[PDB]
Formats: sequence, C-alpha cells, structure tokens
Amino acid sequence: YWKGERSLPNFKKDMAFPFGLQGISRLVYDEEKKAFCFRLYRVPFKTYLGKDFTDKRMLLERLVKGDVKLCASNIQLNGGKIFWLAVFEIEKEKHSLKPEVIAEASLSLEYPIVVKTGKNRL
DNA sequence: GTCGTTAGTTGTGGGACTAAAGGATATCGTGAACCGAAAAATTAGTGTAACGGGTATCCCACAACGCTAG
Repeated sequence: YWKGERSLPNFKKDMAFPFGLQGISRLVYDEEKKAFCFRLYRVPFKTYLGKDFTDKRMLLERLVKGDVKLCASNIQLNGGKIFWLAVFEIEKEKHSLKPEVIAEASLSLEYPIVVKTGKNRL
C-alpha cells in the first residue's frame, strides 16, 4: 500500500458474516427433535445434519462435552437455507510412514496425478 | 462274276516317364500429319483496436483472538 499495487477492498453484499466463539451458547442435543439446538445471539436453531449420523455427528458432540476447540466462525445464507462455516481445530493423524520412502508425483493436464512409489504406479 | 464281311495288319494319334533342394536370364524391323483431349499453372481479388458494466475462471496472500466489566 505504501508503493501502491493493491486497491482498497470493496466488499460484496452476499458476504458470509463472521461471528466469534463468544457467541455460541445453549448447545445441546434435543433428542425429541433429533437435532442439536443452540442460540446464535438469542435465537433458537435446530441443526440439520440430515443423513449425516457419523461424519459431523460426533463433532458437535465433541464440543458439547468440551473435547474439540472452535475458532471464530462465519455464517452464509443462500436464499432460504442457512449455513454455518465452523472453523473446528482438528488434529493431525499419525500413520506408519517411512521418511526414506519417497513418492514421485507429477501433475499434467493429460494425467492430473501420476505417482511412483518403488514398483507401484498410480 | 460281283458285293458285303471278317480278321489281321499298318499308319497315325494321344498319354505316362521317383523323391529332397533351387529358381539368374532377353526379348529387331518405323509412315506422316492434324485434331482432340485433359491436365496443369498462372493470375486476380480483400485487410482492426479498445471500449461500458458485469461476471466466469485463474494465481496469490491472509484469517479463522483473548480478556474484562456491567
């Protein structure tokens, strides 16, 4: 900005507006309605996992019991539906990896990924 | 004496002549002239640059807090 190679941002109107973790409250699992309930600044909200009884199902419960950390999230609205962009802080996964073993990856427009690993081609 | 018949030539024509390997050849003579056919080569004619919003995609960088008081 001192030299000048960037214009001042002109924010759009459909922006997902941000809300901090200091606003999530009354998080519980109401079994009667089969949906998590919470308040986004004094308004009830039934969460629609739908047919997602495993993927993010044990993620909100990982927060109702205080086991996963959440960051300043955002919220989108796309014409009747409402979406929450929750920045959950997930951890790394440890496998049985060998640093000496090297995978040779190449990316081209004819073959998006071509990978060598010893005698294994993918 | 004369005519058809039969058998034995006699001349003439058509059909055979291992298997295995290999496998190169050279091939004259000349009369003219005009018309038609199609296949080929040469020649004659037309040309952009940035712009308004608005929006689809790309690369490229950064963010995604924590504490205190009413």
